[PDB]
Amino acid sequence: MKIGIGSDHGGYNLKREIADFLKKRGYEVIDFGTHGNESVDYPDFGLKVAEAVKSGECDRGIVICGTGLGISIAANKVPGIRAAVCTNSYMARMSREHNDANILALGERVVGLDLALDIVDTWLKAEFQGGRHATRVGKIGEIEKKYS
Amino acid sequence: MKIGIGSDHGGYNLKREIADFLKKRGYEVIDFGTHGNESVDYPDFGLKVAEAVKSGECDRGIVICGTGLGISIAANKVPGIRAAVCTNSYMARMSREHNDANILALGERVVGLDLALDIVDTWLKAEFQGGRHATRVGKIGEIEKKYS
Ligand SMILES: O=C[C@H](O)[C@H](O)[C@H](O)COP(=O)(O)O
Ligand SMILES: O=C[C@H](O)[C@H](O)[C@H](O)COP(=O)(O)O
Repeated sequence: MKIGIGSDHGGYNLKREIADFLKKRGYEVIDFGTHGNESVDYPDFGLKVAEAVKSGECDRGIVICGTGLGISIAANKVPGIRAAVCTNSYMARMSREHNDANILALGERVVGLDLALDIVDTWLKAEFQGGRHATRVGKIGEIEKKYS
Repeated sequence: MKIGIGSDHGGYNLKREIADFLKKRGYEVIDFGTHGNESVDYPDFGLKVAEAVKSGECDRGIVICGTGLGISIAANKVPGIRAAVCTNSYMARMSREHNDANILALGERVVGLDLALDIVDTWLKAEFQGGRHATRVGKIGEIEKKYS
């Protein structure tokens, strides 16, 4: 599958590691930037990844900033996007199983590298469980329709 | 300040503990439910808290589900809402300082009680730092205006 990835300067180094991780595993990676350590604004890169996932240009996306919070909040503003900030593999599994998340958000200043690779591996392998969880994802779509 | 609180059945027991906690500290708490352990849909309660914060009926809100993820994704679909799933006090502090979060999301199946009270104590005390962080919050507002 095609994984879009994006970060601010706060998640740039962890993004470099995950892009490498994913390519080694034979995923196609689209890197939406940022492309160095200079200060940039996490909403710009959250948006590029979220719109790539929404357009079907990427199948899913991973967004990284210092904590994961800002970039995931920004990505969740896009209708049809469910971005999950995960700090352990349990949350990552559940974000796929229950929330059908199509963006994984991570925080480079919170999770160390090997932990974050473990979360990514879990998230990429977990599967949506449907049922009552589809009903709940629909109700998330209803909120989007209300404020649309 | 007036704190709105809400959960599904997955965050109901932790909600009870936090409501008690906040009252002992002299916060006015508005409990949006749910009001027992029967299975319910986290988007309904994320929405109620988010709309209370948005109307000014509550100053800030706390939403709880099994992981915090579904309920905070739902809350983040409301314009003007910035809901932060935090699993430690550092993320809670940053969600205020940097993201000016007006909703704290927690996961009852992820954080134990005393940890979760520590995160809430931190979040309620932390202050927005403005500056470049206000510029970035504005860009989240721009995504909202785009998809409005
Ligand atoms: O959620 C926002 C992210 O954590 C950022 O990477 C962080 O706010 C940027 O902080 P600073 O401007 O001090 O690098
Ligand atoms: O993010 C969704 C929350 O984790 C819920 O509390 C959880 O999905 C509900 O799971 P179940 O229906 O098995 O109680």
